[PDB]
Amino acid sequence: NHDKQYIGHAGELRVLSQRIAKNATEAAAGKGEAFKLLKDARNDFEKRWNILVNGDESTSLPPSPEAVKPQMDVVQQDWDGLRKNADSILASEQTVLSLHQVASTLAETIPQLQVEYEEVVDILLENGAPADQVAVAQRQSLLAERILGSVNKVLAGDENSVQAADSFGRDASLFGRVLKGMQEGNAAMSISKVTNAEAVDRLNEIAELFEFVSGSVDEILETSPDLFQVREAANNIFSVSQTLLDKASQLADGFENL
Repeated sequence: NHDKQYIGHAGELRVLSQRIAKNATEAAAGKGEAFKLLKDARNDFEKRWNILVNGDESTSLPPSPEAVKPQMDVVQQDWDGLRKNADSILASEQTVLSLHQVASTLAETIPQLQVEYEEVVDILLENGAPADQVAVAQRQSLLAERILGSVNKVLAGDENSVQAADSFGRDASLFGRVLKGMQEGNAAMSISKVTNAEAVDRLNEIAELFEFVSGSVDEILETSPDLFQVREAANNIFSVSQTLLDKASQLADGFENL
């Protein structure tokens, strides 16, 4: 029978749109499995949609008549928006992955960079130093923690993700400035050079650790707006799919009416 094919394939397009929305909102959170499950769901949706519009050769299903053209006229308008913004998500797979990976790397480097600075502070207290140097080392210890929190704020896909990315970049710039002003002798902001030897060795370790932070600033700055766009596209997919569920229900009930 042929009508059963139309009705069942519309009822399955329902679940297809639902799973497309679910996989999109999962992949927006940096889960590489949903990134491919979404492609599978999108391809299945396109297959069923094409065999509902053009007709299936395997089952010899005739093309849909003109009596369903008005209904079928709207679902495509809700699929054109679902498919395209889906491709975008796919087109930004690896990029969105890179962030979610490199952030997960920073999440382990910034703490040890931070606490090490703490032990620098203590050194400058157990060896004697002006209060300015101790306070500046404390400012660095807290700037590192703010950088870590900024990385966490970037992994949300919100309007504050790009703000926290630029904040991360500028805080890392300030961190490098103060770090090399403490390691060497500069005249920028009255940055006194550290005289202690153990403190200087720990600062060398801190600089070798901050290497991986000062190199990933450009990557995060260049890739975080793409993550925000992926999150916005996922929200759009969810809304348009919730509407397309009702549209396809109306389509299937119009099929059952005939």
